[PDB]
Amino acid sequence: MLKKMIFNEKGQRGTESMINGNTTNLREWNRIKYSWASDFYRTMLNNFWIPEEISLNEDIKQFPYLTDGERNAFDKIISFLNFLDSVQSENLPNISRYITAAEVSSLLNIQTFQEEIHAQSYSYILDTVTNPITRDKIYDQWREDEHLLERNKFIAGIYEKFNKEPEIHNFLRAIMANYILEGIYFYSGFSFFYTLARQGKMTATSTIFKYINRDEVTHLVLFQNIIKELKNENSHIFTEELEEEFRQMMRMGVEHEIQWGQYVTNNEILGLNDELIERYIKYLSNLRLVAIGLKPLYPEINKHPMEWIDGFSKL
Amino acid sequence: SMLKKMIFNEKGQRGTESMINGNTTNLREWNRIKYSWASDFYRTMLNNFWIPEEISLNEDIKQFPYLTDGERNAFDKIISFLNFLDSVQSENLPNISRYITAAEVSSLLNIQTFQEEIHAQSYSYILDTVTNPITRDKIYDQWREDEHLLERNKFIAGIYEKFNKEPEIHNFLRAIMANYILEGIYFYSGFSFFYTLARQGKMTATSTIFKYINRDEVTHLVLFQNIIKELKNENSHIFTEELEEEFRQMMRMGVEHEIQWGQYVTNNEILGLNDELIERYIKYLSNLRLVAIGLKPLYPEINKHPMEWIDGFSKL
Ligand SMILES: [Fe+3]
Ligand SMILES: [Fe+3]
Ligand SMILES: [Fe+3]
Ligand SMILES: [Fe+3]
Repeated sequence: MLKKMIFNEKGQRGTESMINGNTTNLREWNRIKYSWASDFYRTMLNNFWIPEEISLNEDIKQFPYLTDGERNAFDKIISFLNFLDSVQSENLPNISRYITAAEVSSLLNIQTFQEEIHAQSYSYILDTVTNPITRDKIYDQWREDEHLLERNKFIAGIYEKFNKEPEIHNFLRAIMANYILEGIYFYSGFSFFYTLARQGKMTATSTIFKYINRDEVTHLVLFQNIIKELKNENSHIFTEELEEEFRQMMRMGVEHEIQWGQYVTNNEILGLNDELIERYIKYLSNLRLVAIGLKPLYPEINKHPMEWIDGFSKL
Repeated sequence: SMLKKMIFNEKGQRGTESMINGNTTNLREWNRIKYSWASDFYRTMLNNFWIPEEISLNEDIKQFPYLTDGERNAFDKIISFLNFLDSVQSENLPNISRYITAAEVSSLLNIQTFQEEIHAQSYSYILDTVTNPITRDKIYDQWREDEHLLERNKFIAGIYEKFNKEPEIHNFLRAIMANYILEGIYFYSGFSFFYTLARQGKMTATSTIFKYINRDEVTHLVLFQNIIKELKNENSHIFTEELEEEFRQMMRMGVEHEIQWGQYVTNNEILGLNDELIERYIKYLSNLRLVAIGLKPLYPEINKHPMEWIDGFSKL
């Protein structure tokens, strides 16, 4: 696979295909192929927010009173989410460079900016509610927790395979990895912060995560639609065995997130337990797979186990 | 012979070591940064956020059909050129950014890239609102019709593409200087056209959009000024006497190109602009730009601002 030119004077007008298309790379929003890119552009700019405009005065008073189990989950989760948002910052540009639909490149560039904002919001949280030494030991949790380090190497390793060897399948699994990250790893993290805010603790950082959650919904639909155009335009490489690979990347990611959520809560967070964490992640994976036309892994789990989250998460 | 950074580098150190070639993890940790000026730039950039479609063009819709042939000739060529500029900025910035080893600087370049996408869209919004689809597409395609416009485009894209395909440190620095020129010279020339129209009462809301773009451009300028200053300090063996002179010459040719383009599209038919005033304005700007990165001016004999009214006019 080779990367685009900066400007291709031999390109044709408009957008021809998602990948491998003969494009100029010019931004011409009234000459686009995918209808849907126009309404995502609009929705994404209207969702703009600045983390520092959200006051944390009451969370400053509550942070010293979290139990040691609640602090244990907070530190390891917020450090992991900061890792996710930073590898997205670095890899999204990587993916956009082979995408030949300028209107899609534009949306990934908006997405990249939004990730930077997310990562910054964690710096704002940690620097405001605690002192510098505690802030730095939360940032460095991966240096002292063997389990967290190996999640980082695993997730970064999929993206890194395409960074060093740009082949179609590698690109293709890289796209799926993004999707899994967006729709599974982050939604687990959100439910922790909503469950503490539901009990009255750290209310304001939970507000910040509802803004992050709102952006994440657009990131999910962006990749959902990216996968389906790619299948529509390359149906010979979307074989029965390639689609099974995606299902299995997803199973493997489910398992990791479940094992991870149980490890940092350690039956010391009131309102979550190991069984509820298991059925929530599996249920979410059923929704994510059908949205891209794949059969669910857990056909027996059809009811939402934590229905209160969807009303709570909205602004 | 530069080398691309990893997605995540487990063996990196905490904080930022250098601009390029540093042992970084790529993690975003805003309270552990080396370039303290990065913080304020983040803040400023975010507070400058705007949405092009929120500015009404209702007055420009009625005025567009009564522009002179000479005004339309200039309007069509300039806005198609500026759309090319922002488009290549949107494509090239991430290529530069991926070699930068200071995460706090990479954050800023990503914000820049996002702002460039908004700029390019602004242009779609103007053209789709003030005229009909067939005229709109003709303005988009003006580079397919006008050989001068095409060669300019190839020239500008070629500097970036020589790094894109050959990642070496000299190609990298020449590309950085190219960016600086693009933003501090080519764009400033385009702005003076739309302000000159609006000063006469024509296309006033189009000019309001360009003030927002101008505002963002100032921040992009200062960003590149600081990136260059730090690269000089940390790579002094590469920044020879001779390479600084090659930067001065890059600016010379950019100045020459922009004057001849400004003169070509206006053709002495835009009231309030003339060939000598365009000459003097571009040269005056290059003196400021070169000074700002510690280099001697090319045109020291042009010391007073030849179009002073622009500074107050461009403000919001
Ligand atoms: Fe995010
Ligand atoms: Fe995201
Ligand atoms: Fe711009
Ligand atoms: Fe710019």
